[PDB]
Amino acid sequence: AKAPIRARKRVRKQVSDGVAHIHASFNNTIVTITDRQGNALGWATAGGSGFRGSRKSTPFAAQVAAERCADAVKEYGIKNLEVMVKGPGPGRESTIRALNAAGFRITNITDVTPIPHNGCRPPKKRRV
Amino acid sequence: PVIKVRENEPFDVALRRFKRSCEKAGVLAEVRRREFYEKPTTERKRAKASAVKRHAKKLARENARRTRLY
Amino acid sequence: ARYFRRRKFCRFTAEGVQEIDYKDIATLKNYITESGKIVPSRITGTRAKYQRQLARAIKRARYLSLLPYTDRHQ
Amino acid sequence: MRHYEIVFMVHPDQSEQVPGMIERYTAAITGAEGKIHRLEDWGRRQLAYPINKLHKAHYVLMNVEAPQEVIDELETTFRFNDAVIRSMVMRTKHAVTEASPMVKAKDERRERRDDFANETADDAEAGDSEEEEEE
RNA sequence: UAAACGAUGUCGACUUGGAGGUUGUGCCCUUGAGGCGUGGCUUCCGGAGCUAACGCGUUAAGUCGACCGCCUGGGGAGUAC
Repeated sequence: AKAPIRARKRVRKQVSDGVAHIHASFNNTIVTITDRQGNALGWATAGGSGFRGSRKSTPFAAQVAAERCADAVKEYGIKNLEVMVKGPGPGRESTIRALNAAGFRITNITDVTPIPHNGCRPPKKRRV
Repeated sequence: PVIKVRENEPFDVALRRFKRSCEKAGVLAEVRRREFYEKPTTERKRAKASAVKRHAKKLARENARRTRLY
Repeated sequence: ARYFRRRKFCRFTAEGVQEIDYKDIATLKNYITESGKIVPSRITGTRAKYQRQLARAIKRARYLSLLPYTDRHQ
Repeated sequence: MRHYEIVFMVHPDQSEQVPGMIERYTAAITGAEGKIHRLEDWGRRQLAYPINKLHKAHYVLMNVEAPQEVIDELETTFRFNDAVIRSMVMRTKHAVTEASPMVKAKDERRERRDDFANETADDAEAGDSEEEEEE
């Protein structure tokens, strides 16, 4: 389970605000909102949204999550946001939204997926 | 997987999304997967495959159509 | 043209410099991307002997931190 | 003999300090029978990638002709260092003594143009943010 | 050691072409991401023609010469002595 009569009234840090980060893979999606100094204020995923196994890899979920991430950051008081997006999994404008929705806020879009020059790694997984 | 905006930057009401960016992606891929010396020409690049293919098909279609035959 | 040529300028369609480059940058803007990679010949019709020399450059730059290489740098 | 371009990047910061150190650099090759061809810089800047722990930064070239086995002395002079943060040599087939497109541009760029990146700003400023009297 | 590649020993002349790539280079009522000239290298298609056939085909597996290496059922076997 029940629940209170009630709810909640409340915030907490009231940050106004921040950035958020979306990462996601084949699987799953994690959403973390920061705050800003990098942080976090809330995170969420989705697996944590209750889907779960394989599902947590889906764009539905994630969009759920995020919505949830957010929420959560309602207790941390975002007004708002900017968004950084990573990895080959789900993404998106509808995943942004959700941020948003909630009423936050968001304009922002960027995303920042890592690309090394590479080495470092993947496996030869499985087989073909 | 979202497009960079940022140049602009849309409002919030709004889209975003348009045009997309230089995203998606890199070392991807070798993920999972795997490397080979010549096998990438059918594994992946593909195309070698193609290619005259399309010219083709344009010849075809002329054709067909045309004679239609189609 | 003819005994006249050169001039009459002829082209340079694609590429505008036909050279290695690196002093710059930007002309080399573009032949780079939003994720630090070079632009392939592909897309330009350059070219290539000048693709590459352009890229490189570009390489470089980046190895003089004048252009981005991954993304992240952008 | 080799003929060389030599570009280097100065910590911002030291950008007004290295123009009093050019003797260092000449040097190195004038001791080595080499010569200067380049001396320009460009102002500052932006990098991207920072060098450090700063994104800015001051670009200069000298560049020279160098003896082919004595050039490195100039590389070793930069690296020991610091500041000069970073430097590069190429490469010039006796080349290219002219610069560069940003000096040929100057401005048009800067006035206007633009740039893209950059750091002229910064720098500026710095007049603040920078002050030195020792070496 | 290799499916160590043209799956094709090295060298050289001759014998229909077309289309694409690359590069030293001739000239250019210089126009273009181009036009025509002259060599080197190269990829795809294919005539004559050869080949059991697939295939190869002016970079031959067509037309020819010199020098060199290899073959004479399968299994026993690149195994033993």
